[PDB]
Amino acid sequence: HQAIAKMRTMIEGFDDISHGGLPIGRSTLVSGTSGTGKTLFSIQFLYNGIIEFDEPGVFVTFEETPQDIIKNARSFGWDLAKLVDEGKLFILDASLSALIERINYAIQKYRARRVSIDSVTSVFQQYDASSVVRRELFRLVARLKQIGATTVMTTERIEEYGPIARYGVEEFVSDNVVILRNVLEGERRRRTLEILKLRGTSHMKGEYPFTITDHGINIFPL
Amino acid sequence: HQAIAKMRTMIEGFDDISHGGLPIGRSTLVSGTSGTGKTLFSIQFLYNGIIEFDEPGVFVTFEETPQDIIKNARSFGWDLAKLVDEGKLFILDASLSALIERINYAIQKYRARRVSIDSVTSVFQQYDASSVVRRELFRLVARLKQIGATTVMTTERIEEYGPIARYGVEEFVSDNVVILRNVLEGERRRRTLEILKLRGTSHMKGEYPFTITDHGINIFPL
Amino acid sequence: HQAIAKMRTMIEGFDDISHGGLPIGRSTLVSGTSGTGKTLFSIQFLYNGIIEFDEPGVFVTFEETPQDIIKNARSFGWDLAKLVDEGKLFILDASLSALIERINYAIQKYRARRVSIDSVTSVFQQYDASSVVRRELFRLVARLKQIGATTVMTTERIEEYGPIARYGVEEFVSDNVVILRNVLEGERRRRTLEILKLRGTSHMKGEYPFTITDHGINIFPL
Amino acid sequence: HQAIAKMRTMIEGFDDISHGGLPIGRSTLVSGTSGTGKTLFSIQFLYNGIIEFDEPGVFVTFEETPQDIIKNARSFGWDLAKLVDEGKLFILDASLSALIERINYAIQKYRARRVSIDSVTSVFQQYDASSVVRRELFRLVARLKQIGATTVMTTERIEEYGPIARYGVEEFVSDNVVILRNVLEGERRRRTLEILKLRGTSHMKGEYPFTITDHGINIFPL
Amino acid sequence: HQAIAKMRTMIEGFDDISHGGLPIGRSTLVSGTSGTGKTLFSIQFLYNGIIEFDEPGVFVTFEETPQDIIKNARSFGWDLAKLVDEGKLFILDASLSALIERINYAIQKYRARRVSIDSVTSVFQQYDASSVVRRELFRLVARLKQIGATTVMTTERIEEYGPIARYGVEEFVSDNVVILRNVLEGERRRRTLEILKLRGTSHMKGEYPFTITDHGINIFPL
Amino acid sequence: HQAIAKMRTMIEGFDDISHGGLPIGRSTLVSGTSGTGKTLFSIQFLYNGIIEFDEPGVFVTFEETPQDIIKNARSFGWDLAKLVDEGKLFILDASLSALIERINYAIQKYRARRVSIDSVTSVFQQYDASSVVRRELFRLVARLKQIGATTVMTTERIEEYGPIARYGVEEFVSDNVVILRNVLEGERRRRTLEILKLRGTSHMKGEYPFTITDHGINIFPL
Ligand SMILES: Nc1ncnc2c1ncn2[C@@H]1O[C@H](COP(=O)(O)OP(=O)(O)OP(=O)(O)O)[C@@H](O)[C@H]1O
Ligand SMILES: Nc1ncnc2c1ncn2[C@@H]1O[C@H](COP(=O)(O)OP(=O)(O)OP(=O)(O)O)[C@@H](O)[C@H]1O
Ligand SMILES: Nc1ncnc2c1ncn2[C@@H]1O[C@H](COP(=O)(O)OP(=O)(O)OP(=O)(O)O)[C@@H](O)[C@H]1O
Ligand SMILES: Nc1ncnc2c1ncn2[C@@H]1O[C@H](COP(=O)(O)OP(=O)(O)OP(=O)(O)O)[C@@H](O)[C@H]1O
Ligand SMILES: Nc1ncnc2c1ncn2[C@@H]1O[C@H](COP(=O)(O)OP(=O)(O)OP(=O)(O)O)[C@@H](O)[C@H]1O
Ligand SMILES: Nc1ncnc2c1ncn2[C@@H]1O[C@H](COP(=O)(O)OP(=O)(O)OP(=O)(O)O)[C@@H](O)[C@H]1O
Ligand SMILES: [Mg+2]
Ligand SMILES: [Mg+2]
Ligand SMILES: [Mg+2]
Ligand SMILES: [Mg+2]
Ligand SMILES: [Mg+2]
Ligand SMILES: [Mg+2]
Repeated sequence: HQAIAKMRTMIEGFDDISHGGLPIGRSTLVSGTSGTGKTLFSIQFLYNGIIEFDEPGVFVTFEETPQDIIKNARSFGWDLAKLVDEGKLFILDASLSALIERINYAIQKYRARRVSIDSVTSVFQQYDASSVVRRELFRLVARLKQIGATTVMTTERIEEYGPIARYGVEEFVSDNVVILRNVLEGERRRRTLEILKLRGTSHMKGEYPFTITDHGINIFPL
Repeated sequence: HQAIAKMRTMIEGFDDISHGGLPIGRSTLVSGTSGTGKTLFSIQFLYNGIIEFDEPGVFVTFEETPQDIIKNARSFGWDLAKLVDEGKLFILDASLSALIERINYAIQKYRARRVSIDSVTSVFQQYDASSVVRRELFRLVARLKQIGATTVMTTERIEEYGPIARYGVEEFVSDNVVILRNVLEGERRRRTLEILKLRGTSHMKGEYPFTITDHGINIFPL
Repeated sequence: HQAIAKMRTMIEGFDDISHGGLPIGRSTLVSGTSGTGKTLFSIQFLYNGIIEFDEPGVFVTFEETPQDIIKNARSFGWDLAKLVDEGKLFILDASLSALIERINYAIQKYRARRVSIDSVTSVFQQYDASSVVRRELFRLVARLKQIGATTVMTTERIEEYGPIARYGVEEFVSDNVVILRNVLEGERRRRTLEILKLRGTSHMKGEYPFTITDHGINIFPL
Repeated sequence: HQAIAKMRTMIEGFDDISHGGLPIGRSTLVSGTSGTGKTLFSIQFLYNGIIEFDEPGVFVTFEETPQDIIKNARSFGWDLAKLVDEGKLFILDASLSALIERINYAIQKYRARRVSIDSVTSVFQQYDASSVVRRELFRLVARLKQIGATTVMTTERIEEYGPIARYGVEEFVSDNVVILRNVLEGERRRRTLEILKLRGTSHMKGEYPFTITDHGINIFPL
Repeated sequence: HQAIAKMRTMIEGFDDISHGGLPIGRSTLVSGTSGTGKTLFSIQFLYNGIIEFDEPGVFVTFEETPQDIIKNARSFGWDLAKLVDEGKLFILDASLSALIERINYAIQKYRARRVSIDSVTSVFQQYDASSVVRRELFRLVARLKQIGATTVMTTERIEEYGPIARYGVEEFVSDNVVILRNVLEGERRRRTLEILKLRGTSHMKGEYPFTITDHGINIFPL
Repeated sequence: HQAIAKMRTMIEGFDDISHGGLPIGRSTLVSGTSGTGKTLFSIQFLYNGIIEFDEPGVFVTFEETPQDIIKNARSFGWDLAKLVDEGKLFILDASLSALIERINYAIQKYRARRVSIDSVTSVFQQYDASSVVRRELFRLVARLKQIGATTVMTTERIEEYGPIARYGVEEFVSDNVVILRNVLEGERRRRTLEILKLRGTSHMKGEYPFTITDHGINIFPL
């Protein structure tokens, strides 16, 4: 009566609203506007995995250099430089088949099953039509599932209440969709987290407030 | 005073609001946003048919592999692998004339009159103009009606309250239209099912709540 | 002080709100979203004419086969097969000059003055620009007026409260415009009928509810 | 302190809200959706002029034949056929320089200073860019002013509360702009008339109700 | 603590809300929909300057002939023909480098430092991209500032509450922006004047009502 | 637990809501509509730096000449001419690699670590696609970070509540985003300042009123 296994992301409150955490072997799409916490979410997923379960991670980035990410993480107190030196964490700088080959090579070398992709929207900006975007996204998700590494891919969206992704096709390809919203009402911004869908497993429905503190993302499972 | 015959879908509450179930020999278009339950609807239609009436089914999929669908079904407790091995269910992996020929060949081989199409939107993404989309959709619906197999085709739409399909032409070709809506109000999502039209037979008018539980879709015929 | 003659459509309540029925020799444009009753309106116009005034009719269809229309009509109790066999009704299957020639040939052969066109939108989908759409629509309307047969042409529109037709030019060519709206409010759908204009004769202003029952369209002239 | 002369249109109530009627020698743009009364306005202007001041008129039409206009006018009791036979009224059927030459020739032949243009939007549909539309409209208005005949040109607009014309450039070329609106509120339509501007003379500001009765347009100058 | 000099426009109430009038040597962009008073504003600026300070002016027009402008001005009681004959006012008929050369030649010949441009939108209609529009507008503004003549350039906008100009780039090039709005509420139109910005000097913030009377524009500095 | 250093902008109240001021070595994007205070913000940043910390600055401008900026600054009482003569301030007139080379040359020559860019939107207007805009913006930001000079780049946006930049990609490239809004409500304009994000450091959330007085921008840290 159950055939889905989940690995805990160890993010405070996210496992409660995801009913066990992120499913193992499936690629999640985390979408939100600028300043919501996509990069922080993808960094904290890998960092918590490495700290708790001793499971290494690979963080592929396109819009940032590794040093900037390390400084932003040390802002929270996470010494990612020590993890990179010890080999428990890998950071890949690519700034599509070659990217998948490099990710697979890193996964095999570091014996890591956890992947975070900071910006696939920047990669898809090169392509023109949304059909090609869907094809490339499906190819990447299929390769990630074949490898067997749980992946958190973050994409950018324009409007707080509108299409889940700018192209509008990301929501219909990824197995799991998580949405971060920075809603501006009454001249004040509020952060909300929503689990749009989880193919093959139950999850909470609605939006729940969360705060980006000095220790990382903290979701309130009200 | 009546010349329309209907086969029960055995979905809890859907037959009550459809006034006898899905008409026999006509192709339905089930449209909704991501995470509403189109794939689950198409899977449950075939599974309930096979279990109750011993009527085999063919499930043609484009955006997923058969193994993923089997795992997602086993999440509900449906052992689709046993049905596939016994021959009471067929799953087709195509990832347009060749597709119709393959569907007809499967129908003839398995002596099955029930077809589910998980994503024709992905197929239509290749075409550019909406006129070509209408032509291909009409060709597929005509072939399905000529074969005589009741079909449930699922398409993707962007906005909860907007065009029935992304191209806007699907609603005017399919004989029957069913709409699943995932409405986000008050930072909470609500699932609703609507029967937009049934060419040649009566149906309930409006939208009715439904829930995706661990046993499948359950519609409340209030 | 009057130079306009009208033939009664015999639709329950439509003659009351049209102040005498559809004008003779002019082509009406019946526009509405999917599931509103355009095809049923065009079928009932011809059927009521044949039954009451013994005036034969021609029903030209593009998106459907004659057999499907006959079955949908028999759902209401209308034995259109008997009328077709007796010659009192003709059904034309075209699935633009050749179409007009065929319609004129059918009109001359069957001595019928009543024409219904189920989908000119599908024909206009081939053309690209709205100017060509306007030119073709004007040509068809002029030919219909020259023939002298009262015509009911049905077109498709996307939004309940928006452009009268998808191209936006149909309203400015046809002499008479009738609008069927399927308004979704409070998670319930309501059917309304409106007479946008009647060139050269008075009509009621506003929208009136109507219901599609088992006997056909029934408008309430409140 | 005044250098503008006005000719009364004799339309009931329009002269009161226009403060003396339509200015002499300037071309008006009457814009409204379908079924508002543009064609009736242009016909009644010429008919009232001919009846009262014995000043002949020229009515150039593109979307209709003269016979249809004559029948629609006789619906109100206006025997335009007698006026055409007597030479007090001319009707031109053109279905851009040649059009202006023909209008000037008719004006010279019939010694008439009053012109109505039923559809310049249909003519402008041939052109692609709005700059060409503006150029052609300015050329026509300049030619009409050089001839010295008061002109009422009617154009089509899509939305009740939106751009004054479909192209959006008509309002900035014509000296005078009149807007007819058919507002649908509470499932009921209401007719309103507005004078957007009169270059060089004062006018009432706002919108006033008007009714199309069996005698013609009747505006209430509240 | 101050390095900006202003010349009074002598328009009733505009100097109060502009805190000293239009800055000397800078080009203003006056934007509004049709019928708001852009042409009247540009005419009254020059006329008041000539009458009060004996400072001649140049009025360059594109959408109108000089005679029409003279008649519209005489509607208010302004005998612009006498001023043109005396040489205290020049009217230029151009219906982009040649235009600037002609304006400079007129400025040098008539020893005038005041320029009004009635329609640069019509000139920019020839260009396709908004980048070229920005380049040409910047070139014209730079030439006007180099000449040293205070200029009032009027542009056309479509929506009452939307982009300041149709192209959306005029607001970011001109040093000073004034907006005239004709707001339609409650079936009544209200005229409002706003000073969007004044580069290098203070101004009132908000919108103030104004009326176009028989003596010209009159702003209420509430 | 902290690896981010900040240099105070000395703007009244901005350091309080930014929690220490602008981060050192990162490029900020200040976005707002016309008349909000982007140019004044970029000028005041450099001027306050030079006055307080004796840290020279470079102001690169595209839409204005240096003399106009000097006059607008002297409107506030800032004698930028004296600073330019003394060498404590440099103003660059460029009216993309050559621009970066010139900025680096100025930085090296004047031993200044502070840069303000008045209009990169005008530069990006030359490019067509938003992908090229993103690439050029990322290149410029990377070069600025490599140089090590704190930069304030100002971009233009159309709608008060809409995309952060006109292209919609600026918000996802710059490390820090500040938004100035000129909200028109009740026929009155209100100025608000918001810090959308600060990569790697905390900041206040919401919008706070600010006023452009005769001494410069003054933000109220309520
Ligand atoms: N130490 C911290 N304390 C609090 N908030 C922090 C801290 N460090 C970073 N942030 C938050 O990080 C946010 C922006 O950084 P983040 O990495 O989340 O960006 P993002 O949403 O992924 O951006 P993008 O869309 O450009 O990829 C800011 O809103 C800020 O509040
Ligand atoms: N065992 C389960 N219990 C409850 N809900 C489940 C279960 N398995 C799946 N779901 C539901 O399935 C939904 C998504 O899966 P589903 O197959 O319905 O997608 P879909 O709407 O067809 O997607 P797409 O638009 O990508 O084709 C989630 O919202 C989740 O709630
Ligand atoms: N026997 C019946 N009793 C009640 N309603 C019926 C019956 N037969 C058909 N209908 C109605 O017919 C509607 C759809 O069929 P119809 O022929 O009116 O479509 P349509 O609006 O012309 O479609 P399209 O836009 O695709 O041309 C349904 O909403 C259904 O309620
Ligand atoms: N005798 C009449 N009594 C009342 N109303 C009439 C009469 N004759 C015509 N009408 C009115 O004429 C209107 C449509 O005809 P009209 O000539 O005004 O069209 P229009 O607005 O110019 O159309 P288009 O946009 O297609 O050019 C209808 O709304 C109808 O009410
Ligand atoms: N003597 C007058 N008394 C009152 N109002 C007048 C008078 N003369 C002209 N007007 C006003 O002039 C307005 C239109 O003329 P105006 O020159 O202001 O047009 P505009 O806004 O510049 O037009 P466009 O956008 O076509 O350039 C009308 O709304 C009218 O009220
Ligand atoms: N001395 C001053 N006192 C008050 N406000 C001033 C003063 N000088 C300039 N301003 C303000 O400057 C604003 C416009 O100048 P500013 O340099 O801020 O433009 P901006 O927003 O950068 O423009 P753009 O979008 O064209 O680049 C006006 O709204 C005005 O109120
Ligand atoms: Mg980020
Ligand atoms: Mg699915
Ligand atoms: Mg139909
Ligand atoms: Mg008309
Ligand atoms: Mg004007
Ligand atoms: Mg500025």
